[PDB]
Amino acid sequence: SVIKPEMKMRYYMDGSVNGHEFTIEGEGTGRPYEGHQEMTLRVTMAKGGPMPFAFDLVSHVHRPFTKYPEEIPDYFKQAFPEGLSWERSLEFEDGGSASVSAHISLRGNTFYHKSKFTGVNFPADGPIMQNQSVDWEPSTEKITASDGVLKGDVTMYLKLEGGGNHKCQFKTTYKAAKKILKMPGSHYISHRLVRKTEGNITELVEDAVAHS
Repeated sequence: SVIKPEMKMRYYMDGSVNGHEFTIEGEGTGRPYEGHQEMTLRVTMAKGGPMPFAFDLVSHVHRPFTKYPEEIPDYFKQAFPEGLSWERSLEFEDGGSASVSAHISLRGNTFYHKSKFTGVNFPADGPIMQNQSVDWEPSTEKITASDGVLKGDVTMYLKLEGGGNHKCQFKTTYKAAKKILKMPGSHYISHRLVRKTEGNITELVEDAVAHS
């Protein structure tokens, strides 16, 4: 098996939100069978200076890192060595929205994760553009299968500075590069994604566990 108990990650993203272009590059380490990742990510604005949005907007942008019980087929680890891609729509409760897609490849014990992100129609005084969210709440995503691909649906909430919630619906399609021999049936993935940010540098930790 090509998925080892310790693995490494390299990340690159081309993105833009409300017209502001940026890149993100970073790296981490993780334990795929424990469903744990931790990484450091660095944002660079094309015009320079501090990023003019909350990092939660892109933090959710690596399913091999999910603890799967033996009794649920693990599509994401089965997708390797050949590769795994995914696509996601975000719809925020204030009319902001975004589309992102990523391709994940593997060389040696290192995953290379390459993404393109476009975010539009965020209110200038809303919590994403004003950097007022601080994390996502933990969530449970429902995973369903059809025709060799998976779909995930999860109602997410930003935690706001000083206490509110702000809703975002995620709809994701997950696509193995090569046809998967053992497809799972419908199930859930429990996530806890937590960030600690200093300006344009963010440390992120995710813990994810599948269950039926």
